[PDB]
Amino acid sequence: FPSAVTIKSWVDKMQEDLVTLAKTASGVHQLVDIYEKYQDLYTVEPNNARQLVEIAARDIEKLLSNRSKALVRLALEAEKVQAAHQWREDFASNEVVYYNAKDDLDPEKNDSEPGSQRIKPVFIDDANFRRQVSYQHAAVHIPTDIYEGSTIVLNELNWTSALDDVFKKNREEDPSLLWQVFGSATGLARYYPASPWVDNSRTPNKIDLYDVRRRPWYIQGAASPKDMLILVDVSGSVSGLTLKLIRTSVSEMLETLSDDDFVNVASFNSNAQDVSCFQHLVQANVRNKKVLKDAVNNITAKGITDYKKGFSFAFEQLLNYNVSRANCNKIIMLFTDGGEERAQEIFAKYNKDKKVRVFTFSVGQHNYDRGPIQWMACENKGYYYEIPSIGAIRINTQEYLDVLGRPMVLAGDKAKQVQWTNVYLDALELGLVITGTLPVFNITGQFENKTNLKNQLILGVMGVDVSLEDIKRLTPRFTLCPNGYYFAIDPNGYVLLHPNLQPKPIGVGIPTINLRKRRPNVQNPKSQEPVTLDFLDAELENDIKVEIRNKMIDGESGEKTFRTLVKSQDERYIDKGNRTYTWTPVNGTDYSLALVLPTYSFYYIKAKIEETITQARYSETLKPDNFEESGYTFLAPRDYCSDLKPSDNNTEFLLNFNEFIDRKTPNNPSCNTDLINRVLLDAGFTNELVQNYWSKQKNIKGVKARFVVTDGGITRVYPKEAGENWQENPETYEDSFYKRSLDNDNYVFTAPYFNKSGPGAYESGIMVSKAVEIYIQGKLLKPAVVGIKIDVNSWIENFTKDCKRNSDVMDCVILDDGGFLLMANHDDYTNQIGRFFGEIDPSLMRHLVNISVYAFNKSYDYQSVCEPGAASKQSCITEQTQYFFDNDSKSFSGVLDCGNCSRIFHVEKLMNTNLIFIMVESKGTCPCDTRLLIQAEQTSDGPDPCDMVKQPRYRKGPDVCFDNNVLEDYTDC
Amino acid sequence: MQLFGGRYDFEDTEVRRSNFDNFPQALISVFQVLTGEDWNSVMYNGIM
Ligand SMILES: *[C@@H]1O[C@H](CO)[C@@H](O[C@@H]2O[C@H](CO)[C@@H](O)[C@H](O[C@@H]3O[C@H](CO)[C@@H](O)[C@H](O)[C@H]3NC(C)=O)[C@H]2NC(C)=O)[C@H](O)[C@H]1NC(C)=O
Ligand SMILES: *[C@@H]1O[C@H](CO)[C@@H](O[C@@H]2O[C@H](CO)[C@@H](O[C@@H]3O[C@H](CO)[C@@H](O)[C@H](O)[C@@H]3O)[C@H](O)[C@H]2NC(C)=O)[C@H](O)[C@H]1NC(C)=O
Ligand SMILES: *[C@@H]1O[C@H](CO)[C@@H](O[C@@H]2O[C@H](CO)[C@@H](O[C@@H]3O[C@H](CO)[C@@H](O)[C@H](O)[C@@H]3O)[C@H](O)[C@H]2NC(C)=O)[C@H](O)[C@H]1NC(C)=O
Ligand SMILES: *[C@@H]1O[C@H](CO)[C@@H](O[C@@H]2O[C@H](CO)[C@@H](O)[C@H](O)[C@H]2NC(C)=O)[C@H](O)[C@H]1NC(C)=O
Ligand SMILES: *[C@@H]1O[C@H](CO)[C@@H](O[C@@H]2O[C@H](CO)[C@@H](O)[C@H](O)[C@H]2NC(C)=O)[C@H](O)[C@H]1NC(C)=O
Ligand SMILES: *[C@@H]1O[C@H](CO)[C@@H](O)[C@H](O)[C@H]1NC(C)=O
Ligand SMILES: *[C@@H]1O[C@H](CO)[C@@H](O)[C@H](O)[C@H]1NC(C)=O
Ligand SMILES: *[C@@H]1O[C@H](CO)[C@@H](O)[C@H](O)[C@H]1NC(C)=O
Ligand SMILES: [Ca+2]
Ligand SMILES: [Ca+2]
Repeated sequence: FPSAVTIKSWVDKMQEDLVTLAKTASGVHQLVDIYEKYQDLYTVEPNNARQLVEIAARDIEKLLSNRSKALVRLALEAEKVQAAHQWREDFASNEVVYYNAKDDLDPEKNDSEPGSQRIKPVFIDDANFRRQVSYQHAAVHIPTDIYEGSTIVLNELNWTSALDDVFKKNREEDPSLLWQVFGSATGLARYYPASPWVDNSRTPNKIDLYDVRRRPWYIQGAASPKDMLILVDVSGSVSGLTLKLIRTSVSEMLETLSDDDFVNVASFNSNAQDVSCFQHLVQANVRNKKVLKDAVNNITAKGITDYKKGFSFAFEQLLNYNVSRANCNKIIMLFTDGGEERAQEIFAKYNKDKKVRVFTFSVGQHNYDRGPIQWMACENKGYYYEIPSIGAIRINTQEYLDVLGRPMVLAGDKAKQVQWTNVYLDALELGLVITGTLPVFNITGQFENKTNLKNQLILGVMGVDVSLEDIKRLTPRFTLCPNGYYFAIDPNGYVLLHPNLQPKPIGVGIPTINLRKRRPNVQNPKSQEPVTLDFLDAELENDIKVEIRNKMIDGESGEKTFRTLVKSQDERYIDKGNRTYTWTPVNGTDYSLALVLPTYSFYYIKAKIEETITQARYSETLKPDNFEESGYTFLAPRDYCSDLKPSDNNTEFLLNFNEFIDRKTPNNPSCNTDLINRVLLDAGFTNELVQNYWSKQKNIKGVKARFVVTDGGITRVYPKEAGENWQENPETYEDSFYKRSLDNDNYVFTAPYFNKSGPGAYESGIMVSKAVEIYIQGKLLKPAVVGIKIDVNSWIENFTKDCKRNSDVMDCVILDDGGFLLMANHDDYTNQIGRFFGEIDPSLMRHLVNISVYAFNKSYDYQSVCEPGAASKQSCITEQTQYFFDNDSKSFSGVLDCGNCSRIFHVEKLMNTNLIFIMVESKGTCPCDTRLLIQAEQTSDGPDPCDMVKQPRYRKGPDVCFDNNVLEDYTDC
Repeated sequence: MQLFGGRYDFEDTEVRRSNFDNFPQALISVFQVLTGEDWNSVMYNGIM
């Protein structure tokens, strides 16, 4: 085994060889030279990240105040309009004309139900809606089990028809506005503009079971947040059909709950245990509810019924005050069949003043006495609900919000506050969106205070979407580098706006569906959960980020600079990036907005080119017939002008881009000058490289392909044969290697993938990249990332000439940080190239981490898909490992032993690059396995919830809670 | 009422109305099996 100085001297002649090959062939110092040679085609402006945040915080203020004004007027009209409605019952005499969504639009149908008359609308196709729509009226959604033509429903479509004039007045004023909808108390919803619903009832074989009342946006503006507590009666009498019904009501009751709502679930049979692991009221987020809905299911009925120990346990649960709580409506609901005891004594003290509200549910078909339960409900200002059937569950476990809304409708105007929802997928397929809601109240005869019998309910709730693609147009990231971004946050820790946030719903648990019990054609529910990713789950968690995260939940302003490690774009690397954060509150709302920058991004380039010939000359550089002397040029699909659209077929896009500058001068009076201009300047900078430097050295021996991925989207792979293999995203702010090249001050090597499809190994090769780094007036700039795809065959020859090709004495390999295998001596390893090195000899890799040579961090990706397990895709959690050098020390000697054998490995790290060289004795001499240490998205179901909630994350609830008005009717059950 | 009272605590959504829960009901059930009509259903439920 060679000495430590021989490995030292032999690494230094093959890290000097790779870097000279990459410093020379790519042209780092040449592209630095021509950014500095000009100085005057551009100027260098600063990103004032105090100022940028303040500017952004105000476009989201004004956007969400403009939405709010529209909401207020609609509400006023609805209140005024229905106070002048006459309650007619002759509807076959005077037809109600409306367009009904989810109905066949074929003219020849002509069903013509009594009372109603439909509309055939004309349906232009649209952008900002990715569906055909009509701007002349509002559609109407009736849920499926609700009959339309009922006097109760027919009378909504009469009075609600005056909203189409106010609907129209909102979009005339603001073209950008998205869905406008009124969700009725009656269960009928009207939205503008009209479009056909996505599931028709019976024209396909999937049938929608969508109810407006059920909806989260409808619920948050229906009522105030609430600490509920479900009691379940588990006595012996319940076992049977009735027990079956209860498990489906509680799961149903929960759907109703929200993050702001706290909830626990207890159960009694002569003792009250608590159904799961929790013991206090927990946040009823997606996860906690998933635990409770998984413990409600396993319940077995046995034993004597005791309503006294069931309501003692409930009240005690209600009084914890140590835990984090909603502290608003306090209510307890019991599911039971029949009661012989009213438990008068427990209610006298625990709730002598009736602070708590009791709702009693009688379920199943049975003969047990219901008088005592009704009495309990009446005594406590709750309500009573029967459920005999499965189809009766859905409208009675949502109906309690008519009771809880009462002291809000007695609060008057004070209760008309806009609230904005958690991001969620739109019913109509719009994408991620948030809705601002306002409740409409039933005011009839207010002038004189004549009735009030049913004047304590809301007419319904009114909402208006903001799409998250509308907010991302108020937070522009182009001046800032790929590293910089804006993050938005609730007072709940959830992230409103984040690079990491994705359309797929956030998943819980490992998905298990039983194929042996899905009959083929019945169509179960798909999903309704909100997409609540948290800030400490969108990014790698620190302790110096939980400080930042708490500090901008409680509405403060500030900046912070620290060293933290960024997870890479692809999930394979972790790079220590020195960042600065800066946050401020959006003053109209409860959102607070932040901005990450990396020091060195504090300055950007603005293009200062305006000459006729110079913008002209740089623009034919990106012509696809002129790639024989330029290099297969790419171009990023920014929204350059409003007219040319991002196309995802890039040769399509670059023609429509470059047609645009010929057919019209780049002045373009409805199009931003700087973004297009910077691109033009850039293409004259990645031209002078490809003309005056790369086309001189037309073939370097080991060099396969040469790229300049730059800022302005223009990536230039140098031979067109090589550009067929360029499998990157052509958007330069989505490339992984672009972003890892900017963090590092040394050449970076990217490992090719293992297996997969497409040619990514011998054909393209392993790639090196390096950020360009210029100084203008003593101000750092990193405009572009040069690079090289390496030839893996040639590199091997230099490497071969104490390691032979195929040696049995000892094997040596080169590994980039992250532990991936790039170059291998054996030839059974270099076939499996770009593979995680702990999968080809897991014994050595395990030891290396122990020596402190390597470090890692497992994280959770709450938005990913996986195949089900037997117990096409669902959402699930994956755990993800990344590996990264944590020790700066250059060399590491030692020996590892498996038991009865030693192997002496020597590790040396090449200077000036992330690569590491290790020499070790052949694996075959000691037959050892430990277990195969693998690095992949690995399906898992963590972290366990029962341990998170003992020390929950900081949170801030709603300031205004409406409950317990003294003059509430409290007489109807 | 001893052997079958309670005891029809099945978790099906169907009705077995000729059951032995009360005394009036048990009496009605006993009589139906004497008229012979559909007594096999009343026996199948007692085995399940
Ligand atoms: C493997 O090792 C070889 C030899 O060191 C290395 O070589 C290429 O080697 C030749 C041998 O002299 C170099 O001349 C050649 O470099 C160029 O010519 C002169 C030499 O001083 C200088 O201008 C630069 O070194 C460089 N510039 C040129 C010619 O444009 C050198 N480079 C190539 C690729 O031909 C291989 O690169 C090593 N294997 C790799 C690529 O890792
Ligand atoms: C709910 O539906 C009823 C029935 O369609 C609507 O009442 C109708 O309202 C219109 C305009 O308010 C009435 O038109 C007026 O007719 C009189 C003659 O009757 C004429 O002198 C006026 O110049 C005008 O043309 C219509 O007659 C009336 N129908 C009845 C039976 O009274 C009502 O408008 C709908 N509510 C909403 C909010 O849309
Ligand atoms: C808003 O509140 C008002 C009352 O404050 C509600 O109006 C009431 O609606 C009921 C519906 O059951 C009407 O009662 C019906 O009367 C007819 C006679 O026309 C009778 O045939 C029915 O059997 C039933 O008793 C009642 O007339 C009406 N009250 C008033 C004062 O107009 C209204 O329904 C609420 N708004 C919404 C959208 O529900
Ligand atoms: C958000 O609103 C606050 C006030 O509630 C603004 O703070 C003020 O800032 C101005 C100068 O910008 C000072 O003159 C005032 O004294 C500040 N307010 C108070 C009460 O001291 C803040 O600038 C606003 N920020 C944004 C982004 O809109
Ligand atoms: C992420 O990895 C880093 C390794 O660099 C961890 O940081 C070290 O954590 C240990 C305890 O696990 C401390 O003793 C060291 O002082 C830390 N070193 C540095 C440089 O921070 C970090 O804990 C990991 N994060 C997680 C969540 O495991
Ligand atoms: C807000 O409304 C005003 C007035 O219609 C308009 O000028 C402005 O552009 C709107 N802002 C946003 C972000 O929609
Ligand atoms: C982080 O900050 C220190 C001190 O300002 C600086 O020396 C270091 O270069 C920064 N980190 C990186 C990766 O540049
Ligand atoms: C290093 O390995 C030793 C022996 O296997 C072990 O006791 C120790 O915990 C390891 N160090 C770390 C950091 O895990
Ligand atoms: Ca009972
Ligand atoms: Ca018969």
